[PDB]
Amino acid sequence: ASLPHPKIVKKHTKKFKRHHSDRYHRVAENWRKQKGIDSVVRRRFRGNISQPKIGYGSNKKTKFLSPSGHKTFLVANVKDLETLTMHTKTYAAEIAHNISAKNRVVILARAKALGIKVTNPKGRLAL
Amino acid sequence: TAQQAPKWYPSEDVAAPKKTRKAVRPQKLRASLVPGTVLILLAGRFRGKRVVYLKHLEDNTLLVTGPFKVNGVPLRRVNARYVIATSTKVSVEGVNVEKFNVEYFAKEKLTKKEKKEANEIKAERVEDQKVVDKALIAEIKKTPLLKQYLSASFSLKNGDKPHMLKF
Amino acid sequence: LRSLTTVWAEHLSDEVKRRFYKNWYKSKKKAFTKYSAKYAQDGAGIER
Amino acid sequence: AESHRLYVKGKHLSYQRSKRVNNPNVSLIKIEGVATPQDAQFYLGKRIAYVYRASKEVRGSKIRVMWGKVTRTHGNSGVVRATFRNNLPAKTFGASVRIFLYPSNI
Amino acid sequence: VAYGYPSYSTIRQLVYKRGFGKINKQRVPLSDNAIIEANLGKYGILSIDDLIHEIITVGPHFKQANNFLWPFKLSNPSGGWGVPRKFKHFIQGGSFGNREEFINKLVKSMN
Amino acid sequence: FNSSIGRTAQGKEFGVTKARWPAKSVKFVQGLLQNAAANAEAKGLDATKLYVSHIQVNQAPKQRRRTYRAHGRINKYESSPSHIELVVTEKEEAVAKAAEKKVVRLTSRQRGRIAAQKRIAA
Amino acid sequence: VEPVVVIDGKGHLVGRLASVVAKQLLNGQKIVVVRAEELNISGEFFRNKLKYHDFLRKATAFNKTRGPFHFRAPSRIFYKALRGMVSHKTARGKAALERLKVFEGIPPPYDKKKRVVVPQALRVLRLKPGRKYTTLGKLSTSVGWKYEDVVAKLEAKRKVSSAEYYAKKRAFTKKVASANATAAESDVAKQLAALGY
RNA sequence: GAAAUUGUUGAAAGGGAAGGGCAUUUGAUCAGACAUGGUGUUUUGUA
RNA sequence: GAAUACUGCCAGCUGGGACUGAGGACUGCGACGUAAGUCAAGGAUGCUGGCAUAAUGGUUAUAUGCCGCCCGUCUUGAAAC
RNA sequence: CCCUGAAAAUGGAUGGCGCUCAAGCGUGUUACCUAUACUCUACCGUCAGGGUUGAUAUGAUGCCCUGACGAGUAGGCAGGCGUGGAGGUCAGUGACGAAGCCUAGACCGUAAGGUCGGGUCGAACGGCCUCUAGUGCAGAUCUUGGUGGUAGUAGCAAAUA
RNA sequence: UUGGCGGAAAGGCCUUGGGUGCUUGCUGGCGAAUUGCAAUGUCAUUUUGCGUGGGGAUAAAUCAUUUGUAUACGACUUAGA
Ligand SMILES: [Mg+2]
Ligand SMILES: [Mg+2]
Ligand SMILES: [Mg+2]
Ligand SMILES: [Mg+2]
Ligand SMILES: [Mg+2]
Ligand SMILES: [Mg+2]
Ligand SMILES: [Mg+2]
Ligand SMILES: [Mg+2]
Ligand SMILES: [Mg+2]
Ligand SMILES: [Mg+2]
Ligand SMILES: [Mg+2]
Ligand SMILES: [Mg+2]
Ligand SMILES: [Mg+2]
Ligand SMILES: [Mg+2]
Ligand SMILES: [Mg+2]
Ligand SMILES: [Mg+2]
Ligand SMILES: [Mg+2]
Ligand SMILES: [Mg+2]
Ligand SMILES: [Mg+2]
Ligand SMILES: [Mg+2]
Ligand SMILES: [Mg+2]
Ligand SMILES: [Mg+2]
Ligand SMILES: [Mg+2]
Ligand SMILES: [Mg+2]
Ligand SMILES: [Mg+2]
Ligand SMILES: [Mg+2]
Ligand SMILES: [Mg+2]
Ligand SMILES: [Mg+2]
Ligand SMILES: [Mg+2]
Ligand SMILES: [Mg+2]
Ligand SMILES: [Mg+2]
Ligand SMILES: [Mg+2]
Repeated sequence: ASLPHPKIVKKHTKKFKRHHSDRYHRVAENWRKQKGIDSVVRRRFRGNISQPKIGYGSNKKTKFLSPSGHKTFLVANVKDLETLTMHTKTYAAEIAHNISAKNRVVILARAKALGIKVTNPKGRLAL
Repeated sequence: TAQQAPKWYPSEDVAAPKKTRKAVRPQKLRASLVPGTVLILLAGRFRGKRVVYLKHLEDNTLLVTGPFKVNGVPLRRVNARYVIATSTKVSVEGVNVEKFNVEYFAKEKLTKKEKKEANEIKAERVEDQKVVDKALIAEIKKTPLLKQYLSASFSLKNGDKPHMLKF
Repeated sequence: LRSLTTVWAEHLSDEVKRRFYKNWYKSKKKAFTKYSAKYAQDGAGIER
Repeated sequence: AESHRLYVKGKHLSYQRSKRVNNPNVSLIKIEGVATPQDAQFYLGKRIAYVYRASKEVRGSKIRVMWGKVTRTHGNSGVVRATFRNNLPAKTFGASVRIFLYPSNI
Repeated sequence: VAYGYPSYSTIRQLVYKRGFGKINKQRVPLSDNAIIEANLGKYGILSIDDLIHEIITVGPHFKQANNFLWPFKLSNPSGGWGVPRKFKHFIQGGSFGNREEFINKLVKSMN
Repeated sequence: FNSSIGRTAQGKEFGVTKARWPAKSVKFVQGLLQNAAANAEAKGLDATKLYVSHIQVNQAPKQRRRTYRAHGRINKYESSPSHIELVVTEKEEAVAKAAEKKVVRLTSRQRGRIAAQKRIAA
Repeated sequence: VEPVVVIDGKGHLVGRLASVVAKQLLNGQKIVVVRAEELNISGEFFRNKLKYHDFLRKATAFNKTRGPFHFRAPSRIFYKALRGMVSHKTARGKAALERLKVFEGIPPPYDKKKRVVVPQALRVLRLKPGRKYTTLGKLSTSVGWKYEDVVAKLEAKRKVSSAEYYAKKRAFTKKVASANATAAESDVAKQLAALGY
């Protein structure tokens, strides 16, 4: 149902993990660059982790595309959803986490009427 | 609001493709494949069965008969890339293969709603095979041991080298 | 060198078979009983 | 017939490799009865199936197949390079593999 | 560098396969006689063969013709360099030097 | 927790060489076993097929005192109390069987193979 | 090409044979080697004896029980010469070594199976005439192998019994040759001769 | 009511470390695509 | 009096294998034909089959092949005893 | 070429194995293996040179065409991610559950990070344009607080019982 | 089913008689299809459990006590219906 697009290519699926995040607990996994003088990671020795850099940039025609083929958009109320009336083929709505269950019902009902795809049509559903 | 807005939206209109310049022309099939040669099936249900080649069909395929009376391979369609053309030649003049075409074989795929696990043949396919092969076997019966040769199944042994083998 | 077979005597004294038990006092003392049954025929299982 | 084999036997030797670096995307295959590249030149383009057995049931069988083709010869002894849809698990070094006769050329 | 005297065939292969002009400080493939017309029409050059003729026969406008061509980007030889070791003179069985007329064999491999 | 302790022949039952007789722990444990059994009796359990289904021990807050070392230095001297909890349960017979039906999807060529095999056989 | 391969070690070179064998193990071919006491080593006997003695001296200083073990059996000497030829510290190597069995003399059932030789590792086809060579069995006893006499005894028994097998085999094949000779000069044979059989 | 640290339960591996990088096997686990408009009324609530 | 070897040229013909299909109404350069028009001419199309489900794929654990020294710092030089 | 000349301390190193018309030495001819190198293609970014006000529809700091290039400590510059608080806006979210916390569950970005599902939770919080700073931690024998291995270990032995 | 040989890891080899299915040594008759143009198209062995109905036999070790040819504790050596 989405707009046709070329094949999705990422060139790197593995998340870039901070060096020694697996060794010391206080070293969080969020990527920081190693600024050490004799750090093998900074010197790019063979057999070590690969640093993030611009060469891994994804295709512009593919950037920000969900595997379904849409661009994710965050919606908070009914009025917000109407901004996607004419852009169903490119954008998909997604209810914010802080939306009440009752307000989620009216959001999903409106989206179905207008054919707007919803990425998470299961949040806070009582069944 | 949660996410403010995108200032520009991509166009919803789909664009037409460019004028492709890839025309279609028939194959230049290998000279070893001659109507009336004996072939070997390298794949499928009837793999390894020595068979006879009849006609080059329009959808890049070869019309093939067993004969069905000898070994049990009926009138069937194959692809030239999965068979081996032997040096044995069968004179196939005097048989009407022009009746057979790409539309002569259809599958009539069933609807996905109807799914069967318990489980037939067309009468015309039976008689078409019966007419053709009985005309052929009048010719196979000339060369000695070839009738048994078609009934046999091809198989590699120890020591054989296909790069040095002859067919 | 490897041992291939062992041939025992038909009867064993009480003291010798006590070597085969770590607790002789609470035991059925069934040492070589079925091996004794290998005897009572002339030479079938032994002379062979 | 007592023999139903329609493929030639092969042994997966190793990945493409230097002393210290190997490339799993390319595999080296030894074909029985081939000792020179000229003979191996006939075997290019053929299909290669690796047949292994698995405990869990998938889709009607215990047998799962790795499909691949040869690409070019290798060395002066008739070894050839082969690539697969998914690279061989590197545990199959020396495992027997099947090389078929299609797409045929004769 | 390894250098020698090229043949008519070798220069023909180079310009046809790897022929690039320096148009407005850009490396534009030739691929058509019109490009040569626009940039080399002043010096009587109209076709790609005109460029070849000015090259093999060193003409009055060889400097402009040669400088117009972008430097050739060649691959490693297909059959190899033919010698175990390169960086000694060709007379020593090496690679560099003035291999006077054997360069035709090399450049064809190089292209 | 058995580093640098002695050995005993009574550990052969458990295939181990290091065993002890912690009377203080044993007294507390069996105290809870009596309490649990009494609770089981109140709930109306048969008191004959019960087994210790769950039991765990985890650390409790320390109780610190002071010890006196050489050269007028002070070191910690505390206890290691425990929270002990256990659940008894009646032993049951075989639980259940008849797991999922294991639905299967067959290819068209697999379908023909079974049909041919069933046709040539009975 | 074969389930297992039985190599007759007599007249071979320990180094050249090992390289041939080692590659076969890495390729997945099961190998068993018999009569390891007739492997030959290029060089004179005293030359190789000194080499082994120099190998003896190398041991762990502080504990000789964990140093390089100096095996003395002819098969084991070959095994060490082969073990260093394979990356034995990897799981691939360990599986590779597991496919190999080195034997002294010709043991049971492998005695009833056909043995093969490696032409490129044979002494006669590799050594220039006039060069001196050694016999592994002689060397092994000079450095501590104890069982030279028993293997010589058993191989004497094995060779004797094998003689009647061939004597029966040769006599039977003579009948086959006579029958085939009579069966020739027939129509059936003529096509085989015509078709090359 | 987080982390260091610990207990129980469950899964997995373990021949003088463990941890990591590339690729894949195996196991476990996970999303989407499968209505499209349409021929069309073999139709019910007749549009 | 020829042949053949070696070297070089062909805007000579042809078989086999591998990877890539980027771009997206037309425009340009061409070629084939008297023309219509066609074409391998400024980037792939056509026919057919299976599945539509964890099948492909992602994540994670493990195994295998190969590689992989502990970080920060001073220093010409750090894994540093 | 080889041998004598040629003696040092843990056991030992043409890298190891091993290698005698060699797997050694001198020389020649090919074939073959492979680097983040060279040739070609795709994509990312940067730089440079160009086209495009015309109505309609968005972004003229927008879109598009072509070529070349991409290592890097100390250092310089630019574009961005995030935190506390301030002005403005979304008549934003929220007791039908905000914030916070856990999650080998999912999505997006090369990344800083952003979003959702699921469990606990009970009272406030966010998106965008700007303003402002006591704004981002692994190290400093850092400060305070808490917790480990060592480890049920050293040990609890002067003063007769 | 008859007997012989084989102890290096024998665990196999040879042999008697009869019965049995097949035999493409040679000549005949029928079936094959639809798995639809290929998708290993599944045919081997490794172990264990649970059921059958058919044979077969009804132990020991450790703790505890004891000994001292032993000993830090373990361990060893003893003894006890
Ligand atoms: Mg950490
Ligand atoms: Mg440095
Ligand atoms: Mg090459
Ligand atoms: Mg070189
Ligand atoms: Mg200890
Ligand atoms: Mg102590
Ligand atoms: Mg004190
Ligand atoms: Mg004091
Ligand atoms: Mg509380
Ligand atoms: Mg914790
Ligand atoms: Mg240990
Ligand atoms: Mg020539
Ligand atoms: Mg999966
Ligand atoms: Mg996959
Ligand atoms: Mg996986
Ligand atoms: Mg891991
Ligand atoms: Mg390493
Ligand atoms: Mg210094
Ligand atoms: Mg040091
Ligand atoms: Mg000297
Ligand atoms: Mg070497
Ligand atoms: Mg040489
Ligand atoms: Mg490469
Ligand atoms: Mg966690
Ligand atoms: Mg909440
Ligand atoms: Mg309150
Ligand atoms: Mg500060
Ligand atoms: Mg800190
Ligand atoms: Mg720091
Ligand atoms: Mg500190
Ligand atoms: Mg103590
Ligand atoms: Mg004291």
